[PDB]
Amino acid sequence: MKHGRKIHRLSRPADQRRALLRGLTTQLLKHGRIKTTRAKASAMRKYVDKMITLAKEGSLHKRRQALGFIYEKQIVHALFAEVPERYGDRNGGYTRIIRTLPRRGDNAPMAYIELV
Amino acid sequence: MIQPQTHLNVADNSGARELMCIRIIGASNRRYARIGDVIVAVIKEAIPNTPLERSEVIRAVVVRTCKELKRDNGMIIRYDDNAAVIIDQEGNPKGTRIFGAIARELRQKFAKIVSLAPEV
Amino acid sequence: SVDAGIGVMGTKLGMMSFFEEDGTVVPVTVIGFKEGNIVTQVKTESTDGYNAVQVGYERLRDRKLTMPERGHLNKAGVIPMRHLQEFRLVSVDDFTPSQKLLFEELFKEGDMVDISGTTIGKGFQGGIKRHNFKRGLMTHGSKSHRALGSIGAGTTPGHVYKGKKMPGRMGGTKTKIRKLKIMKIDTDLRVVMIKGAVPGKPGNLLRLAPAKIVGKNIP
Amino acid sequence: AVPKKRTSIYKKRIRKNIWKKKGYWAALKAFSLAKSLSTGNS
RNA sequence: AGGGUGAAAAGAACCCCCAUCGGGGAGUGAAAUAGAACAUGAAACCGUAAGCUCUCAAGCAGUGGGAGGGGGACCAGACCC
RNA sequence: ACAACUCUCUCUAAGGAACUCGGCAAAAUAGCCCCGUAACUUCGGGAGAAGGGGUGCCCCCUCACAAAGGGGGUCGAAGU
RNA sequence: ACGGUCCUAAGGUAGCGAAAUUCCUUGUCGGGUAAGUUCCGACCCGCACGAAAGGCGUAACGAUCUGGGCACUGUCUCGGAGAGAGGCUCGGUGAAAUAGACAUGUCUGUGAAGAUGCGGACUACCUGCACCUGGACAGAAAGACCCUAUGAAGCUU
RNA sequence: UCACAUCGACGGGAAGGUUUGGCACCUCGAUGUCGGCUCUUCGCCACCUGGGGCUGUAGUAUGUUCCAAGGGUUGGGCUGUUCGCCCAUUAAAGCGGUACGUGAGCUGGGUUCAGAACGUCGUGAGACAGUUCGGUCCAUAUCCGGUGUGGGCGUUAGAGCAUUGAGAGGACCUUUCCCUAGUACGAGAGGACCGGGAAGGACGCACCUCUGGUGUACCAGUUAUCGUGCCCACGGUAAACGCUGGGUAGCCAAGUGCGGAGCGGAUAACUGCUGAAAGCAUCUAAGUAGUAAGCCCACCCCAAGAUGAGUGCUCUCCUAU
RNA sequence: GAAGGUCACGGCGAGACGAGCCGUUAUAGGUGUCAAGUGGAAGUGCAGUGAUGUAUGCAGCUGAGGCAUCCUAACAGACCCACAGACUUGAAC
Repeated sequence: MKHGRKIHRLSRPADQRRALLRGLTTQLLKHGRIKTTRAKASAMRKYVDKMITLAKEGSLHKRRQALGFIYEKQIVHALFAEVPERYGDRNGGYTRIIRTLPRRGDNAPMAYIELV
Repeated sequence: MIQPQTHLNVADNSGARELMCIRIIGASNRRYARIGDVIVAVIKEAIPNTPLERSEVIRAVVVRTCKELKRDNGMIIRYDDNAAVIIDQEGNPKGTRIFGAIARELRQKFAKIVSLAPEV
Repeated sequence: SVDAGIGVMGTKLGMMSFFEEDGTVVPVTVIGFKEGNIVTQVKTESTDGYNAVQVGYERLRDRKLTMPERGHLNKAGVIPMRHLQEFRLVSVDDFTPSQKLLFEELFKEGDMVDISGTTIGKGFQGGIKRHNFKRGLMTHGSKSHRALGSIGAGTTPGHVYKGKKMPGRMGGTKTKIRKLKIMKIDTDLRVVMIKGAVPGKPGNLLRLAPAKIVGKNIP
Repeated sequence: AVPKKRTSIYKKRIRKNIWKKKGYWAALKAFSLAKSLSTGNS
């Protein structure tokens, strides 16, 4: 009965869950700050952090590993060039969750996610 | 894990080719019989000219099973077949030869079976 | 109620396969300990109406406790702790407060111990899983599958009987598993090795006290 | 399936007032957040 | 199926809330406790305010007895809740 | 959010109709090529009867067999 | 098989037969299964088959009925796990059938003979939410059965 | 041999309300008719399991009947069937009430609609508890009632801890084998009472170390096609895994542990001791002892809403705060 | 603003919601690492006409589990509550 089961569903099937996390991850990486729900945000910390971690070891292999993910070549080339300079010190936890006011037309709880 | 209506190969040369289980004996209200237990079976086919004809209710004892019996050692033992040996009544099987391979757990209650076995 | 010795608090730490020089493979629960099992209060026929000993467990920073509990433990002159549990005995003396309970010295192996503890919580669950009901047919057009079927009889009883088995919250409750072998007492590590299973996942409290057979208690 | 009579009065008041108390709880919580909005939060 | 602001549209210039709707002052009028959903405005039903009063109760809800409490700008062994 | 329960689905150790009014429902079979095909018959059928074997990928013989046919290799537990 | 005697227009020929006909009845016998009120073949005591309301056979064909086998499996032993759509919680919108009045316990007794409401006992703080359907002779349709009306209507001779 | 071990003719007297009736008292402005599934509960007129008397009781195994309703009372073949017969078992395969329990819980095989057929009855339309094939089973729970779970208030100053137990539930089931002992008994054949060990069955409580199922989270192969400019290498889709092959945690059992125990109390049938009424006798009128899976404590979970609101330890009582 | 309680904030082997329990400078996540799963990546070298094999390499990818470390979020803060306890008798310094 969900004992020791840890996975953020996002109300969806696995079709669309990975589709969400992927696209959200892309847009977040692109813009640098996004407004979304608390759950859509709080689930997203495994994948942004995984991809920044993936951008430490900039090698043929790891770029393809990341490039299967993002579905936008020119964002993932921004990383690898960017990351090791502006995150070289920081050891994990590259992501901040600020939290701001429910959405109007459904009392949906709301948040900001952006790079730290 | 042999139960009512299970088809069971015969591991000796009493003549019967294949059995079908119709009851467990010993420890009533038992769901199914694992290795060591005695069952009742109808013979579903035999070699033509043997004494044990087809369609006869007879006792057998289960020796090969697909459902891992366990030692206290910790070793477990599957087989690839569910097969019993046609017991006479109390003691030995009818044939004077047993095939396949069989476990040590059998030798406490069925001394004569592990006497005749090839590879125990 | 009246327990056959003084018990000892403890913590579950998973299961081990424990061998012996025969080669008997035995399943076992590793049980660890945390600061104390220190005696706290002693109750008497004199003042309190019965004989009993209260025993704390598990050390804390003393901000996480409340004033009253701080007082109750600081009266005994004892480390900050949660989980004061009692042990009602017939025997009363030699349990004066601020006295540590040596689990090593108070059991002595091959004992058969009775372990309580709160179980795994399975939430609100159905008639099948809860009370070992059977389910109805799957095909032959049965619109009943998993259910209670009928509840009661008819107009004569004219109501549902009290304690009629129904869907409800199964689990998260105390159950004494009693008579369990002590396989090994690790002097080094302060860790008791008990044969078999024990209520709850790794973490739970356990009230570890000796066999409570009817030739040990009160005729 | 179907109701035998109507609850009519007084009982329906008792039922509605708890629902309005849900509203009360929300009001308390929203009042609490306004002070949090004033000063700090980093 | 769906009539009745006023005698007279005199149907609300101006100000405030304010994107609208609508509202409060102002002004008109005998009256706006006649404001266009407008005249008299009963009951069910929905509230708001005050007096008393229920959380060991069992009840076709009243009735006879009536503890304790409250009155009505009108001093009662009277009367009412 | 990830309780019971219901539905639309996916899998299931050992057994294999013991279910049940009834194998209802589910499962299994399946394309092509080659071999093979019984009782009976109104001699047209039965018949795709039944039952078996081969199928992926690469490389070759052929003055004419829609990745043919045949020969040889190579990968997977598994080649419609 | 063979005769006697009565009645009748004449007394069932071939075939088939316990059947879509068989009441007695799970007829009896054999086959099929460890075990077969169903099934197959035979018997004939055909209650009450029978020759164009055809008789009896028949290859093929059947979303036809009815038995048996192989393969196959959650149909079952005996359940278990997981994915969706609900259910649950929050915000927005917002129905229904039902409803004498409802301050609406259990037991046994009573009574239009089966009571939350009547008698005696017992039990029971007040009030939500989730689940479950035993009762409210729960809801639904002035019983479609049965019978009545010197009711209605079809159909027959 | 002897009515009274075991049967009991001719006759007589009772209870029960499960059968088939009689009556027509409630219900025709509807209370759904059998059997099956699910889930109960209760009765004793006891199928087995506990404890007895008698026996035409040598023992074993019975027969009979007294106490006892705590527990249990299989899996199939045939039939719509309950019932019944049969196969294989087994400690045993108990019999009933609860609207022949339970359809606002399920099923629709049977029986009460329309179609169609056979036999028969009917001049005919049509008919026949005669037969055959085919034939739509509703529902979002107001209240009581139940299983859970909160909130309020109460408990007399307010709190945090620890418990006491009125009360209330769950569980106290059964199998062969071995020793006693081949002993007692019995001519032999066979084969105990009493008690102590054994490994199971069903049943419940808990767990995941082992064996596994699942495990759309994870890893691997592979079809089709599309995308990443192209090869390489990845991604999408093939409902709510494209299809397979593996699988940690969790959850699960077929897997692992544990359980049922008492030389405790009062009893039921029964066996007694002492002992009159009635110089004797007599288990009783005084008194008292053995003596059951039945009853009560004990085991295990809940529990002071136990308004009868218990008991203990400890903390806190300043001001606009 | 007492003791304490309730909210909020990060959670849970607790959970339908409430409830329960832990945490609020080792609670969850991340990062590091290690059990464990799966089975030998990519790139390149070499072998073969080629499908493919083969070495670098118990690899690579996972890691719901354990352990480490404040890198991120547990910020900001709110609400409730106090007369030392009506009343009567009798023992006691």
